[PDB]
Amino acid sequence: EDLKGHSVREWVSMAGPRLEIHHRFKNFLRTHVDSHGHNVFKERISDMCKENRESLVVNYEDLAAREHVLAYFLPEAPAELLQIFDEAALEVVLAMYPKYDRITNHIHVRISHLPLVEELRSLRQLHLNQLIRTSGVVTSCTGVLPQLSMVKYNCNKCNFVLGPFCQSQNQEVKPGSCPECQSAGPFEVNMEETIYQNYQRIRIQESPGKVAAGRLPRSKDAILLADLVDSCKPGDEIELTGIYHNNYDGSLNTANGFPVFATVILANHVAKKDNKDVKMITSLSKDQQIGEKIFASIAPSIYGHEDIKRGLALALFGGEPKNPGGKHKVRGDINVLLCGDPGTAKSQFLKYIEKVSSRAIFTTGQGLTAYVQRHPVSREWTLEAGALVLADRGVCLIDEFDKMNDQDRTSIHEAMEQQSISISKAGIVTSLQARCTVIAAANPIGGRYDPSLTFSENVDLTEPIISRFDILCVVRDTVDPVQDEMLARFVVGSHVRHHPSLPQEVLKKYIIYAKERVHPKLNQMDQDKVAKMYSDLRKESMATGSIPITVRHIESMIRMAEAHARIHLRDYVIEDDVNMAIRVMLESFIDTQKFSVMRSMRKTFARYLSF
Amino acid sequence: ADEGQARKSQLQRRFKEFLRQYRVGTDRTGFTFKYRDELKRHYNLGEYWIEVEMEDLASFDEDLADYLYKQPAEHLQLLEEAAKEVADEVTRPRPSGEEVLQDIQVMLKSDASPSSIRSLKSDMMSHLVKIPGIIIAASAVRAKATRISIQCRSCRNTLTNIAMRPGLEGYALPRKCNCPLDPYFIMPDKCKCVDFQTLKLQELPDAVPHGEMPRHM
Ligand SMILES: [Zn+2]
Ligand SMILES: [Zn+2]
Repeated sequence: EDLKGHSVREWVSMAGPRLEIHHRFKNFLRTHVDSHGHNVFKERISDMCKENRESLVVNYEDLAAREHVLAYFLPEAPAELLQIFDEAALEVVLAMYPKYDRITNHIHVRISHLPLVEELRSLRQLHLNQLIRTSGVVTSCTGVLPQLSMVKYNCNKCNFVLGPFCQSQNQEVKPGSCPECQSAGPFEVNMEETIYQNYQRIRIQESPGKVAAGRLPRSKDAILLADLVDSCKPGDEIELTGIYHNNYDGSLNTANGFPVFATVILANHVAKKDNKDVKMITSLSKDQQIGEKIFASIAPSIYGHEDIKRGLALALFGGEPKNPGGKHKVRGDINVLLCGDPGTAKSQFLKYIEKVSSRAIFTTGQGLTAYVQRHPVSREWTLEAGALVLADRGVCLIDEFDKMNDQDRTSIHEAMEQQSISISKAGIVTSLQARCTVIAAANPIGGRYDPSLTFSENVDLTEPIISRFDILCVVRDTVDPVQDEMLARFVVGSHVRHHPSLPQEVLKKYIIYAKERVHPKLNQMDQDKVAKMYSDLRKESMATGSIPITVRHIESMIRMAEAHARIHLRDYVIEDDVNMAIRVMLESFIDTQKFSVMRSMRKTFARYLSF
Repeated sequence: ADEGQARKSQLQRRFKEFLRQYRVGTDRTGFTFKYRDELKRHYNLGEYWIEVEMEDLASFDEDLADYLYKQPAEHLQLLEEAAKEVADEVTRPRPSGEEVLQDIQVMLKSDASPSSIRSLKSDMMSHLVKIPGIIIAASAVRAKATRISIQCRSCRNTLTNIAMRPGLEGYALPRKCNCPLDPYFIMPDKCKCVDFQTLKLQELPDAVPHGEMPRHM
């Protein structure tokens, strides 16, 4: 019988049950097919050995299926079953790969999804020394420090090395007296035979809105050992799985006045919960008319604005960040700046682009750069990342652009035309990288945009900042009767099917694909097709109270040139999307004009450009 | 214990025959003793350092350049104690003003692919590594006692010539004078010192996994 009248901790520590368990795990490791006749732990061990990973995953449900007794012994006394399983998986691998001894000679078995997902505030004393699965954000991480694993001292009076004691993570190891000269004294470590292991400490805390309903959020410690270190960064959402181990602290006893012990989770498996084939895309891109079909895929709810849909779609995929051969460092980021009276779904345009995009971040304007911060766990005064370095390759969604402060304004402009920040702070003098595309929305002064003045008046923004934006869309309002029904019906219906009684699959994988497998080229047949427009329009604008299309608009137009290389996979400049580039670069300029000039320039060009 | 010094007196003899014998150049043109000549030309100028190259050491005797990769601590000592016995039989007789033999700081370079700070796993503890980076700080030079001598306090017994270990590790003063418990103090007049700085190395900018601030060593 594999269950007799002892304590589960001490049943498994006996020689008989130990050997029985040892042999029982091998038979499961070697012979376990999964719904197709595949020895899963034959290919999985292989894929582990083709990378030198020394970490094997054991899904718990199958262990319970093929093994009824071990999957009940496990979360009772896991400080020894997870040790026996190690020596089992070793002898398996050293049979499937008899030379693997030259790679780390030690295997750890992780365990995946115990069936007992739990909260972080409901851990009571019942769970001391029991395997546990939890969840929550991580809010700190020290550096990867090396810790003793098999220490070995040396005596100071005999030149003899003491015994190889093992280090347990509750109390400093204590060597006795030298068995060679009885020289009991202050020994020192022997850096050459001692074995070390990585080490990292993190402070996990409850998820923001998940369980912290009407109270404050609790937290816990965790200790990631050798293979696990740097599995997670401050801000990630993870789900631990680890022994919940306590240890005596002398400080808490002197604050609370009672004998009180500290607790810590010795993590055993960390699995993040976040956000991480062409043959269709070939013909789907070769439709020759993917433009219309993609425009009405973003902005899924909000009706109208197929104008600004165009610009934002241009922005999303981006353009081409070519490096000029004259050391001029032209940028390949499209920055947008919405504006319009309150109540026109600007903020929703920001929030949906938060979702559809990847590696995106978000902020309000009412933290932009790295700042000195006292770490929650480590208690050292480190430096933490801001809000323009977390979009170092993706997008930065600014909200309430007007409410920025003078320091914030003098810091935002630097990153536009240089895309690189220096920090000579109290911490240390560094110069980091920031390559992000800015998507922001300002407000009209006086509670309403009025197009008698130029746009540079109702925006309430410093003038050399608006130049750092490529597109200038102006949102407004309408009282047209036939569209009142169109918008009403839509909203009402969207309130009928949301309550407890190109889709979002093509374009996400498409912004993943089309981001990568294209590199648009630049010929020189368009080089003269545009100047014929500039020579005219410069005079046309300077004639009146306005400043014509200047070089910082030609740059935006030439950037949006490639903005369609990502949608069509075209990647070759043609006189077709130049009709589009010029069209857009004037679209974002006629609106930001005067009362009668916004229409005089229209009567000229909107009929001239042959839209 | 007794085989320790008997191995050393056989390594400090094979590290000496390397400096004394390694040549370059072919047989058609003509040869050049590479490290005797640099020892002499750096001693006579008053520099006291050579720059041994690991490929040469490997190509001469293959075992030594492996020990030097595994136990660099206790073998750099033998190398730097053979560089001092070769720089003696090359520059002597020193002319008039110097007749005490100095100490030769043997540096060493190599031509091998560099690791990175993020690849310093604890299994690389006390192994020669080779990492690139960017200097970010610099302390002010300080002293560091190398050959120190102590003295008792009450009975005034001396125990001199004690040698410190290199790196950042101190020393444990006795408490058994042979007088009160710890009767030993340092004699500031008799302690040879050498300079030492302490830099700070940041990892290259194009090797950060791009979610955070670069780490440093
Ligand atoms: Zn001893
Ligand atoms: Zn004394």
